[PDB]
Amino acid sequence: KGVLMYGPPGTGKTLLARACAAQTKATFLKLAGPQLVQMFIGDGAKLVRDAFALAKEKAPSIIFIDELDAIGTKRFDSEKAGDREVQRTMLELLNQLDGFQPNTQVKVIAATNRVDILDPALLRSGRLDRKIEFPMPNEEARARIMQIHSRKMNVSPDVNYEELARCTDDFNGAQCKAVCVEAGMIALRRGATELTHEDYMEGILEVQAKKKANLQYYA
Amino acid sequence: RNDSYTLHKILPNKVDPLVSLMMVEKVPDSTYEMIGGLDKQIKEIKEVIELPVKHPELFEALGIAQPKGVLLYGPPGTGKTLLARAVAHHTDCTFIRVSGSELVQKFIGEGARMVRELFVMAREHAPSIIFMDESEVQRTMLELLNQLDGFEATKNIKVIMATNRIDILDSALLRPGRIDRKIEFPPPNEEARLDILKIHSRKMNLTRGINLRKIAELMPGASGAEVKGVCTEAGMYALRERRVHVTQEDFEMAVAKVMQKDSEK
Amino acid sequence: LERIKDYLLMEEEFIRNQEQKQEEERSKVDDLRGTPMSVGTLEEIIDDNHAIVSTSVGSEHYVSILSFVDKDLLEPGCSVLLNHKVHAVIGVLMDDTDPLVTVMKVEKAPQETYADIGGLDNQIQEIKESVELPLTHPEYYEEMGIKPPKGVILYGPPGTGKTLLAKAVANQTSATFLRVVGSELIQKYLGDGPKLVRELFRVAEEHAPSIVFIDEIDAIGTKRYDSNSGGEREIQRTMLELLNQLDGFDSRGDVKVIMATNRIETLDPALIRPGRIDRKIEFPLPDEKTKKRIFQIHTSRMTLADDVTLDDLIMAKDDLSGADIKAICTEAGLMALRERRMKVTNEDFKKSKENVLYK
Amino acid sequence: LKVQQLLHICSEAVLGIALIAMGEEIGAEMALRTFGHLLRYGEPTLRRAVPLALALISVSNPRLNILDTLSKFSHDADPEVSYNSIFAMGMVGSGTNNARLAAMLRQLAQYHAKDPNNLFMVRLAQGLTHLGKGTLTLCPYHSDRQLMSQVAVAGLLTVLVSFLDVRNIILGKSHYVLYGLVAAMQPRMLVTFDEELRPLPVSVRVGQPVLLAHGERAELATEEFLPVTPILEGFVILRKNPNYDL
Amino acid sequence: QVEDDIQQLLKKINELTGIKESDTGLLAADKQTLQSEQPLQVARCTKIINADSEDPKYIINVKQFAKFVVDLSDQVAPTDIEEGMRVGVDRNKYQIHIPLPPKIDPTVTMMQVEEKPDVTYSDVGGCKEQIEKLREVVETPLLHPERFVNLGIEPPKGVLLFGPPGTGKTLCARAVANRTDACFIRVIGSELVQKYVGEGARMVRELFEMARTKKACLIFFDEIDAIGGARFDDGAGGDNEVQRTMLELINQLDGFDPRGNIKVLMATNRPDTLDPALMRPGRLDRKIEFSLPDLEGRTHIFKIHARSMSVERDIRFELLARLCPNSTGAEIRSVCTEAGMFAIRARRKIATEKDFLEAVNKVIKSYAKFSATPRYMTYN
Ligand SMILES: Nc1ncnc2c1ncn2[C@@H]1O[C@H](COP(=O)(O)OP(=O)(O)O)[C@@H](O)[C@H]1O
Ligand SMILES: Nc1ncnc2c1ncn2[C@@H]1O[C@H](COP(=O)(O)OP(=O)(O)O)[C@@H](O)[C@H]1O
Ligand SMILES: Nc1ncnc2c1ncn2[C@@H]1O[C@H](COP(=O)(O)OP(=O)(O)O)[C@@H](O)[C@H]1O
Ligand SMILES: Nc1ncnc2c1ncn2[C@@H]1O[C@H](COP(=O)(O)OP(=O)(O)O)[C@@H](O)[C@H]1O
Repeated sequence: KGVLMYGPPGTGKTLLARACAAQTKATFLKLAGPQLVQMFIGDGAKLVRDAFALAKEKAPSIIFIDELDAIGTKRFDSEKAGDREVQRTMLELLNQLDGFQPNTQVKVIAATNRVDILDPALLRSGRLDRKIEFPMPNEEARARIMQIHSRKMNVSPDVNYEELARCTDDFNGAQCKAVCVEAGMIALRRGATELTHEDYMEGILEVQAKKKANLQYYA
Repeated sequence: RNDSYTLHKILPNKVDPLVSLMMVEKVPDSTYEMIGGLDKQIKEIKEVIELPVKHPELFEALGIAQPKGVLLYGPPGTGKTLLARAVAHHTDCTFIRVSGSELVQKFIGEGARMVRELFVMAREHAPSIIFMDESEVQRTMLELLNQLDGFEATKNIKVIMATNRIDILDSALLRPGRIDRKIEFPPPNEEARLDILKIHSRKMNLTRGINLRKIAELMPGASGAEVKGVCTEAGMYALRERRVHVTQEDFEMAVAKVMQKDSEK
Repeated sequence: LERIKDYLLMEEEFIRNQEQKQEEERSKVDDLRGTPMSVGTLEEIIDDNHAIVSTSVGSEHYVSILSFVDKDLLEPGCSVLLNHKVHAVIGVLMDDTDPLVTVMKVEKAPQETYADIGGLDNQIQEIKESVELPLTHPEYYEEMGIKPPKGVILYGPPGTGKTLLAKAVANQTSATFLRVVGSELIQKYLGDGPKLVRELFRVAEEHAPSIVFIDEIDAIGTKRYDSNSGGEREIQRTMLELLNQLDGFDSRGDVKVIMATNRIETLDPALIRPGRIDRKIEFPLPDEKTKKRIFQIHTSRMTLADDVTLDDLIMAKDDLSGADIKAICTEAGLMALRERRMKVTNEDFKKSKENVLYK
Repeated sequence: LKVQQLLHICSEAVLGIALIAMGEEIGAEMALRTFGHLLRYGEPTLRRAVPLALALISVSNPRLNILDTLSKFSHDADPEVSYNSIFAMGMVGSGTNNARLAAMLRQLAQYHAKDPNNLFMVRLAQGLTHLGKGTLTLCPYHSDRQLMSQVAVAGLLTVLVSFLDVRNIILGKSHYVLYGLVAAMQPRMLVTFDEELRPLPVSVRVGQPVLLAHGERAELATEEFLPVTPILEGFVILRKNPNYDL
Repeated sequence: QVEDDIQQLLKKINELTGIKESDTGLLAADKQTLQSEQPLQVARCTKIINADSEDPKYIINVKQFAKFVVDLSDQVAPTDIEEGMRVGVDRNKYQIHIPLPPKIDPTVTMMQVEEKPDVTYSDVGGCKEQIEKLREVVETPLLHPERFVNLGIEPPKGVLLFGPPGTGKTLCARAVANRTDACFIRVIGSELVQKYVGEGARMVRELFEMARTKKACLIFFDEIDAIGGARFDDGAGGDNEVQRTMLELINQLDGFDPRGNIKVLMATNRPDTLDPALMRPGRLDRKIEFSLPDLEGRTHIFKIHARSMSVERDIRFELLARLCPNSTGAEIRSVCTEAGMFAIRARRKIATEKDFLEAVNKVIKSYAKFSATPRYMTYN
């Protein structure tokens, strides 16, 4: 019964949705966790039901839920005040995924940059069956990503990805991209034709964002 | 005019909002002659309020910035609100009770966003005494103290802020000049009680052969309210005994029954 | 002589001015409308002299203005004259006397005077010059390519004379005086520290050049009132709000800023930094001379026994400020009024000193 | 006499306030504020003329507001408005671009061709845009002479009836009446001259652009150095402190 | 007075004059158009639930009333009427009369700048590097949009500014919105968190809603720390409301469905309390820092600041700049104006070296206890 994506916030999960969206000929159901968050004491549950019904009348359907945390968060037990909506909506949602009356007509895919705050009645195993890590990638994969974003732009013959890949220090996917991005704007400076190795090093040089210097006294 | 939507005529009365707020507060309308054991205060009060108003020319004629703010501190239930009400009553000044009720804000103030509006109404019915019962209250009076500290105009308005244990109130509310006359309430002894005792027992139908003193003697640690409870029970006791009158015995029981409660929670 | 020709010229101007078919046209303009019309609120707008309105009953009609008065005179989300037919915009309106400008807008005189604050000076010239000056004689800065002292801060113990200054200036000032307390800057409703600041600042910007004054800016931190929410992740924003409003973007204009805090150790540096608050002024606690002016000033306006010597009192307390001295002055008053005595005596001040100070 | 009069004469002629842009000064207090509102008046005689009338205003109090609105109303009820909205922006822009007419030069810079006549008018306009290398200023009184010039004043309503008469009838029977304004047309000008006084080195405080030699460009400068009679904005001739004399 | 005399009588002429033809000529701009458009119409706005086919009949919920499945105007095709479209509804007849556009509330439009803050790159001395990249995030892509295609890439679609309090970040916003051209949305996080639950989400949308219909617009967020930076979590659920608001901003700011030509400028003093989801690139790429001027910088700051006033031309701001190790460019300003007081405090036109020296020692030093530039350096 549906999956749950988690891991760094830059590895790459929204693409996976994007991937399914383009692939899964089924009626894609993308929804934000914040939206379900409403004012009128009865919008979150209603909307979920509304969304949980609309899907049940167009089988098949993959409902994507970005950041469950939006609507995903444990339920404390205080006195003085405390989130009722975000809770109930979860509850409502909970009562939808599983609970009275089952359904295998709808696929529910939720990513969260943080698989902790989520209450412990969303994971279980019935709600979302498969807990799925998105580990910040290695290098070759990095070498693999850079390439993807290096594809379009006009490069030349002198850009040892692996080097770049190696230089990369714990870079969630996008930061390669960012390097890739920056290196380009960098490369546009001297308006040179196609980028080069140096340009990328400088993307790294910046896509890192490690402040100034003056520490030129080391060694 | 209904469809013409022009004035057909002007009906009478409007109902007032400040009056409505006061009604909703319902703070006993107390006249002096009913509080024995609270003169020195009263005198002080008169000095800090009655005299200041009756003839502001007295303190103006002396060359002294008249006062605006007062403090009452002591046990809870000895007769503080009365001194604020009785004067205010005897003062013919609108006496306001601004606490923190959302009901009151919806009536008087259309929510606004602060407590400065409450002053607008007090102005309007000025001379008007502003009272306040027992952290949030402190600030509520603080803002008010600054509005009547050469910075507000008009005049003839005294916030009585009368709480307990002056050690509770903040410092900023004690900068020697800022609570004009600080008067303190004393616990109620045999006399004060005796007096208070005679005032409350006067309400009900009290038979002869009734020594009240003997009663306050048994009493030890009561206030302006406690005694009221005793009397009531005395009646309450007699009411259950199917007897209109109320001998001394009754009161002597209530003492315990109240001192039961006095010893209870 | 030409003065007469000048005067009558001024007079003839008055006549033509007062000297302001049409009656029908005016009635046409009356007839056009409806008696009676209908209030309703602005929403969107369009060059078609019509947009959608907003109503309590919430009919939202598309409607024209009856056009002599203007659409640009108004903003979206504003109550407008509507017929009862189509709710046709019949004209603009005047944002009735709100309950913000009032409270925040001290009209009557502030009392006191710049020759009532015994024992001050450099503190005085600093404030005045930085604020009162550029307001009255602002003609120098226009040549030294300087501007005015942005905001100013007053601090020190409790009774140094910070509120006097805010009171002194207002006494001989000429600009709208907005008296907003930070303590009031703390309400019991989420996202309400940023409305108050905007309304006070928005009200200040409207009334044109004015003095925004914030006494006890510290109370915005050094305090956590029960009825509140968020606890302190809310006050912070409210600070942030103040910090941003009292600061950047747009172009504040002539909103001068006066903050009255006792402890400057509990102010966010963002508020203290210059730009936001430049001149930082201290209020020392008299000594032996200032007090003399303070004592002489407070006992000089009353039947103070010419026998006693303000000195005894001055050299009395240890570090008594400009308040305590005033309390003693007043104490005698009540003493005076107590034993019924036009003029006070020694003990009267003594009892006062021991009645106020000590206690 | 312009508003008070016309205002009562119009409501009791579409070229009426066109002249008004004219004696300007008022082009800023009202012309710049109410000018556009005039222009907005649905009567094309206004929508024709105001864009023209803005010109001296535009070099005497031009604005950026309507400057964009002309773009909006370009095709609104009319393509001649567009034909103006291109041309007019050239006009007001051709001697009063950027600074006060920043929103003006932009458009025309984004005006090229949807039409060979637009292109014609744009070439006109962008010519006008860069007329005088894009730096010119229309002011009845060149520099800071402190005296009204009836020479150019005559050069204007001349241009009003010329482009106003042929405008009310057909496109343009001609196009040789373009330059009638030149009788006063001045650059963006600070004329900064020396103590002998035929062109020679001499300088001022900073402009934008530098210390201005004899007749070097800027507009409305209040500088360090002194003129001779009544130091002012604009044309100022330069003598220097005997100790520091230069 | 003679000139003044001529002044009065001249004015009196028109005054006398104006009254004349006034008598003579004694509504239609509008009273026509009013009465013209009086026989016109009103139309209650409507919110379309959706249309249906094999024919039209559009299905709709108005507002204060309810749903009516009702016909549509003849003048509007069966297409130019997509769902979720506030349309106008022949009041009585109750039939689509005309279409319209979308709501944005009166909180998103109230912050669209209208005017523009005079702050050219002349006042932005000591930042040849800061503005240099900024211009890339904001300037170049919005104006010259050729190159980035000639080579096919993408620009830092959003950019981050941080630094202690007083580096000039708000000028760069003001600087940009000045020589920019695009639509500069000034939205402060102070704006973002309000009262009732799930209310900020509407703001970001509107923001991104209004950002959208207008290609090439600068959204700027100063004090983002207010909106939401950290994602705590515990048995209190405190900074929760704001967090989502951030997630909302997060989500719509770079997560599923592109965003568009909404470039992004964030200003902080504490770039340390900020959610990785903000920071990451895509959402926040170019990361720019605003140093506390060194040597050559402050000289530009001094010269820039004092360049606009009557100062002594002998005295060299360089010396002063030297005595200013790590003071932001703001304080340096209290000096330049500070001398103003001193210079005015005597009676003088021009200030001296000491006038500045004192100011330096008067501002800097004296106002050192405060500074807060050393506590905000480590982003506390
Ligand atoms: N394996 C990958 N290959 C290419 N791009 C990736 C990969 N993983 C992540 N990304 C980048 O990350 C971005 C999406 O980030 P995402 O992980 O969806 O954020 P979040 O996880 O917070 O939703 C995309 O622009 C994509 O370029
Ligand atoms: N001195 C007094 N004499 C008689 N009754 C008193 C006295 N003080 C208090 N009371 C009784 O207390 C009641 C009001 O209590 P109050 O004093 O207002 O509460 P608090 O102790 O909080 O001020 C009155 O009904 C009154 O009967
Ligand atoms: N030297 C003084 N001269 C005049 N008034 C004084 C002096 N010292 C104290 N006061 C009076 O005492 C009050 C103290 O207020 P303020 O100086 O604002 O203290 P705080 O800042 O702690 O509130 C003022 O209202 C002022 O009238
Ligand atoms: N390098 C500089 N050049 C010009 N002005 C500066 C410079 N650094 C700081 N300033 C001035 O100091 C102020 C700092 O503003 P800003 O850094 O936006 O405040 P905050 O840190 O609260 O956002 C600006 O108003 C600006 O005029």
